Amino acid sequence: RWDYQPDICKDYKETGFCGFGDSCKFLHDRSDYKHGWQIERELDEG
Amino acid sequence: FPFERLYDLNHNEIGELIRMPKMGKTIHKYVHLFPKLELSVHLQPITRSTLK
Amino acid sequence: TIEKIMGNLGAADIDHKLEEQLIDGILYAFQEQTTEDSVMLNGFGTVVNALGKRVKPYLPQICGTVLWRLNNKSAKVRQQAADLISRTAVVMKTCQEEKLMGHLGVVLYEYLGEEYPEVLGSILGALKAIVNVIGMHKMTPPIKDLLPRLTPILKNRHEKVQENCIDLVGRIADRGAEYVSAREWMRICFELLELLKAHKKAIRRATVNTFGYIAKAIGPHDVLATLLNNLKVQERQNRVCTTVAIAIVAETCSPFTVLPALMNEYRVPELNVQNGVLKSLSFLFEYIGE
Amino acid sequence: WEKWKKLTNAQRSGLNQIPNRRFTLWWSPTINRANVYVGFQVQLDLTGIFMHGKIPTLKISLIQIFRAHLWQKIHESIVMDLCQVFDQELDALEIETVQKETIHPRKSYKMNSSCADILLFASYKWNVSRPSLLADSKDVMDSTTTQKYWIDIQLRWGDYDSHDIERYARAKFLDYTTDNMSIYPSPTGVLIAIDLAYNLHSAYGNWFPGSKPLIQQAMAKIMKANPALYVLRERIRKGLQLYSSEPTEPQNYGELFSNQIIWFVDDTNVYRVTIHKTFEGNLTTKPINGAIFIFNPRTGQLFLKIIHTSVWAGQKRLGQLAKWKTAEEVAALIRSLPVEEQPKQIIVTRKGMLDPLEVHLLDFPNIVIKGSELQLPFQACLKVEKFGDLILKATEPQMVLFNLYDDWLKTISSYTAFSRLILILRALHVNNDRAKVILKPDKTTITEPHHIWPTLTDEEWIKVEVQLKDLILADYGKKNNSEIRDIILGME
Ligand SMILES: [Zn+2]
Repeated sequence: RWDYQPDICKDYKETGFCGFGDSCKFLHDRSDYKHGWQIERELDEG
Repeated sequence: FPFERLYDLNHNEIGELIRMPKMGKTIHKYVHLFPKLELSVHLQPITRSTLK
Repeated sequence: TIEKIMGNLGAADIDHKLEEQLIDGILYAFQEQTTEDSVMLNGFGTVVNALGKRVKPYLPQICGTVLWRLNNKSAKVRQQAADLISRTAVVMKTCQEEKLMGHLGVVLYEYLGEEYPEVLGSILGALKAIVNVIGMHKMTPPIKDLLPRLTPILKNRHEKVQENCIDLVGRIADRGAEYVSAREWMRICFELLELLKAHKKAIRRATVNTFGYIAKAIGPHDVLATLLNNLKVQERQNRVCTTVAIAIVAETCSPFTVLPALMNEYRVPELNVQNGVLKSLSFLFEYIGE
Repeated sequence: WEKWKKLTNAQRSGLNQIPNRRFTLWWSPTINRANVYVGFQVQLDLTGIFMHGKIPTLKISLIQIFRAHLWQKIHESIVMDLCQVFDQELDALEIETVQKETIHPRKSYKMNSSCADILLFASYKWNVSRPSLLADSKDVMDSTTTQKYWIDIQLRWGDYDSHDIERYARAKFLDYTTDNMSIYPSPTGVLIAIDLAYNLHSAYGNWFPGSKPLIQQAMAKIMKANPALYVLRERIRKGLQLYSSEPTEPQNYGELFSNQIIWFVDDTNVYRVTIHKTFEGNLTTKPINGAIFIFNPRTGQLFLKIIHTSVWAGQKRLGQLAKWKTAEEVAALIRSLPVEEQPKQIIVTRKGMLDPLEVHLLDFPNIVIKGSELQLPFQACLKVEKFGDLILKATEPQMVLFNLYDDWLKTISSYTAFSRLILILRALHVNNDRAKVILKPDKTTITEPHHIWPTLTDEEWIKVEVQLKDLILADYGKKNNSEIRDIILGME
C-alpha cells in the first residue's frame, strides 16, 4: 500500500507552535514540500 | 578508424564509429572527395634486361 | 607575524608548496586551539582573504575539518567552528562551492536546533554571513523555510542569540520580505514587541529598525495598530522603544498615513499613552526634518 | 551521549517524547527487523523503508530523517557522480558516449522492478565476462560483446536480520535481469547496491576490461565523499544526539586492517653474517641463521620462518637465490594454510623480489602481491631477546608463530594495537636503548612469559605512546639537523 497521511502537527506547522509541546503525538515540522501524491498527480496531468 | 577501412562502412556504420550520426554522411563526403586512386598494370618481358 | 605581513603586503609571490604547508599549518593551529582568542580566527581570515582565488583545491579539506569540529562534544570547539565558517563565508562561495557552500547552508539549517546559547548565537552569525554573500533568491535553504524556522527562536531570552537572530530577521525583512506571507510578518511583529525589554541596547535598536522594514514590506496600518496597543503597557522602556518605532514607521511610509491615528489616539484618557503620543511626535519631527 | 517562560498544563506534564524517540532510532535495526511473527508489510512514505507493524515512535524518527525527498536526492547524486567518473575516463575505457537516462522521478523507491541508470556506449566493442561479485577478481572478458551497457543503483535500508549486501546484490541482479518487467536496454550491465543503514556497498553484474578497479575506486570514493550521503549521516547523528570526542577525525591501512587478510613480509635480514677479526688482520665473518617475517596486524600474528645456513653450501650467489627460496616458501605456506587463514594480498619489503614469488604463487593465483610503500620496522624485530636467540641458536630451518598483541585485543583495536606496534618496532629500529628504558619505566614492570611486551595500564600506555613518538621525532631531528603519522607508520 502507500501509507498516506504523514503526521504533521498542523498547529505547529502552520503557526510554529503546538499547545502540547513535547507530548504532541505528531511530527513538529514546518517544512513545506511536495507530497507523496502531489507530484504523481501533477506529473501525470502533465 | 583506419584510413583504409573507413568506406568499408556505410554512413550508418561509418557514423557507428564515433556515434555522431548527424555527421556521418558529411564524413563520407570528405572521404570520397579526398582524391584516392586504384590502378591495374601488366608486365611482359622484352629480354632479360627489359620488361615493359 | 604572518597575519600582519600578508595583510600589509598581499600574497602574490607565494608559490605552490609554500601555500600548501601554510594552509596546513593553518588548519593545525586552528584545531590545536586551546584558548578563546581571536588570534587564530583573524589569522585564518586574513590568510584566505589573501589567498583570494588560490584556495580552490582545499575546500574539501578546509570544510571537512571544520565540520568534524562542528560535531564535537564540548561546546567551545563547536562554537569555534561556527565562527570560522563566518569568517571564510565569502571565499567559500567565491570559489563556486556548489556542493560545499550548499553543504554549509543546509547543515547549519540542521544545527538551528541547538540549546547552548553560545553555539546557537554563532550559528545565527554564520548563517547571516552566508546570506550576505549569497543573496536571498539562491540561498540553499530557501528563506521561505528559513524564516518560518527562525520565528520560534526570537523567544530565546538570551542576549547573544537574540542579537544575532534579530540581525538575521532584519536582513530578511529588509531585502527578502516577499518570500514570506503577511501572516508570518504579523506573528513576527507580535514577537518583536517583547524584544523591547532586552537588557542590551543593540537589540532594541535592531528591533526598531526591523519594525521599519516590515512597515515597508506590508503596509503601515496594521503594524501601527499593534504599536499603539503596546503604548498602553507600563514600565516606560517598552514605551520609549515603541514610541521610537512609531516615529520610524512614519518616517519610511510618509507621515500622513500615521498622523491621524496618532492624533486620534491622543484622546484615550490615560497618561502613559498621551505621553507616548507626544514623545512620538517629538522623534518624528526630528527624523523627518525639513 | 549528551552530558523564565511559563508553560501550559500539558507542557508541565505529559512525558517528553524526544528521549523515547532517540532510543528507538538508536536500537532501530532490531526494533524494526524483517523476521517477525504476524505483521503486515508497508512502505514508508517517500522512501524504500519497510515497516512490519505500526510503531509510531520509530516511524516518526525515520520520516523526519528522510524529509524533503532526501531518498531520491541521494539516488540522483550517486548517479551523477558515477556519470562524472565516466565523463572523465571515456578515453582509457573506450567510452564513445555516456548516457544518463532522464529519470523516472520514482525509480529510486520502487523496489520490485527497475529502469536503468547509466547507458554506456562503447566506441567499437566490449567483450564481456559472466557476472561475479565486485569483490571477485578472476574475470574472463570473453563471453559476449556489445556497445550497450546498463548500470543500476539500488538503495536499501537494511536491518539486523538481513544486511548482507553481497547476496542482496546477487538476488536483485539475477531476478531483475531474468524478470519480465524491468526494461533493460541491453543484455549486459551491472547492479550496485548501497545499504544506507549500514553504509555498505557492493555490486554484481557482467563486467568488461577496467570495470572492476574503476568502479571499486569510484564507489569507495563516493561512499566517503558524496554530499547527499553527508546530509543523511548528519541528520542521523543529530536525531540520535551523538557527539564525537576525538578531534582531528582519526593511505592503505584503512584498507588494510579489514576482515580480508593482508600480510607483511620482511626478507631483508634473512641473510646475515657476524664479523670478528683473525690474528691475521682480516676481519672474518661467519654466516648466521635468519628469519622470514610474515605479519597480520589485524591479528598481531607473526609467522617467523627461520632460515638456516644449511642452504649456504653450493648455491652460487646469495641474494637472488634467496629471493627464490622466499618465493617457494611462501608458496608452500599458502599450500599448508586452511581456508579461513588463506591470504588475499601480501606486501613485501623487497619490491625487487615480487617477481620470483609472483611466478611461484600461481598454484594460488588469487594473491594480490605488492611492494609496500611504507616499510615497517620488522628489521627491528631482530633486536628483541626471544625471537633473536631463537633464530640464532636454531639448527633446523623451521616455523614459529607469535601473537605480538600480548593481551591488547581485549581493550584496544587491531587499529590501535597496530599503531602502538609501529611505535615499538620503530623504537627498536631507532634507538633500542631509550626503547628499553621507555617501555620498562617502573623498576618492577613485569612481562608474562608469553608476552613480547610488559603488562601496562592505559595511563602509562598513552604516556609512553607520546614518549616513543617524542623519541622518533627527537632522533629524526638529531640525525637530520600527515608527516608525523607517516613517519610513525612507514615510508614516504
Ligand atoms: Zn505539537
